[PDB]
This record gives sequence, C-alpha cells and structure tokens, in this order.
Amino acid sequence: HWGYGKHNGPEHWHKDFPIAKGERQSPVDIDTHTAKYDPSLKPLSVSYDQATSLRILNNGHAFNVEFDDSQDKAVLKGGPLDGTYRLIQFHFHWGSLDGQGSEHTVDKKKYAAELHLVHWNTKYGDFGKAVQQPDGLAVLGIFLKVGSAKPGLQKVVDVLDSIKTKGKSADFTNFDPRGLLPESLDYWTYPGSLTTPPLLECVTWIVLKEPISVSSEQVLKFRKLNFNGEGEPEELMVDNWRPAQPLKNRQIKASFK
Ligand SMILES: O=C(O)/C=C/c1ccc(O)c(O)c1
Ligand SMILES: [Zn+2]
Repeated sequence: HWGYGKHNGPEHWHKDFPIAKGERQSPVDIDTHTAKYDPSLKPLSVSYDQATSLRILNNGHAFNVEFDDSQDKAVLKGGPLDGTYRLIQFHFHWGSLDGQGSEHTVDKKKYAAELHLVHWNTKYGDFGKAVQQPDGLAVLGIFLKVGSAKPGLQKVVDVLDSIKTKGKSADFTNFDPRGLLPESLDYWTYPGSLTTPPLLECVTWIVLKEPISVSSEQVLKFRKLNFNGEGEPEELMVDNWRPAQPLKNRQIKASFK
C-alpha cells in the first residue's frame, strides 16, 4: 500500500489515486507576498470547551487523537466557513530532522512539524459523507517549531510509548486541544484536499500564521514511533509529510493585513 518510503511515497500515489494530480491538491507553499488580505473574512470561531477526546491510535502513517463527534461539542465556525464543522480528530506530520516535517510551507520555509485539527461539515451528517463534498471538511493547520516545550502537548508525548506500532491504540480521555493553539488566530485560507490518500478535494484549509513552539525532547519522542506493526522490522515513523503541490487556479487569502 501507499506510504512515505522510496517505493511507495508521495511520488507514487497518483497510480492508485489519480486525483493526486488534481486541480486543488494540498499542501501548497504559502507565498506571503502573493496572498491577499480579504477584509470580508470573519474572525475564526474555535469552540473547544466541551471537547471530548476518546482515544489515540497509531494508524501506520501518523497517530490520531480521536474525539466524540456524535454531538456539537468541539466545533469550528466563522472565518471562510459557512456552517458548523465538528472536530473528529487531530494528528501531526513531522520530519526526521528539525529542518523539515511540515506539509504547508511559508515562502518555501519548512517547519519541524504540522498539526492538523480535522473537522467535518455537520450539514452532511457524518465524516464519510462529508469527504465526498467540496466543502465537506475544514482542517486547521498549525506549524510547530523547535524551541521551548509546549506544556499542552506533553500528555500526548507521554502516551506514545503505549502506541509505538501500527494498529495500537490507547485510551486518551480528557485531553484539551485548546492547549495546542497559538495566541493569535490570524490565518491563511484556500480550497484544497486531504494530504494523504484518498487525497479527496473536500477541504477548506485554514493555516494559522503563528506557529507553536515544542521542545527538541517532545519532537524526538514523535520520531521514536514506528510505521510498522509489532513483530515486524522497525521502520521509524519520520518524514510522514507530503511536499507542496502546484497551486494551479487558486488564490490564498489572508485574514490579516
Ligand atoms: O480516509 C479517511 O477516512 C480519512 C483520511 C484523512 C483524514 C484527515 C486527513 O488530514 C487526511 O489527510 C486524510
Ligand atoms: Zn494531516
């Protein structure tokens, strides 16, 4: 199957998922000088106070912290969005070195990692139906740079040993995702896609301008995870990021002047 290796990595995905060469693929490079401020963009509304996390799972490509999305608990609205989007899970993409790891880039700059808070449009009823729609998902992207530790990330770092290999999961209740947000909600937004197969073109991307800082020790722990399952040759889970894709006929809008 697909992955991030030399023989099954991003350059190969188009053979099983032709949409990989589509008109609105993600990630993209955000050219800060070309992005245009859009004064009509409403401020983002991130309501995570009633968030209910459930479990953390190593799925062989990244680890996902899953939330109960059977009710309007944790929701994203406003900004470029029409309607209410419910948080279903968050995950990260990271590198084998601090100089790479993010999927979106800013003026070609690569960050050490990137957090994706995934939300689906409640007008579509469930996640599976939402990914089949052009405005089905809203993903909040947050860059991570290596520096000071992020306290709100430590509980995730400490449970990683329990989900080292593909297919392993662990209880992960009472985790507050608000601890992963930067101070400012200034953002860039554009229409795009899932960045892993099936690469569906169903995402309104909202990428925050302000990165969060995490420590070298925190990201080092991410790099101890495994892509393989237990009892299989160890392949470290590093560089699970897709590189920037052609912008094509799209404009990236900024919420700030
Ligand atoms: O196939 C699915 O069921 C979900 C895929 C998925 C979900 C969230 C992402 O950011 C992404 O790249 C892919
Ligand atoms: Zn992602």
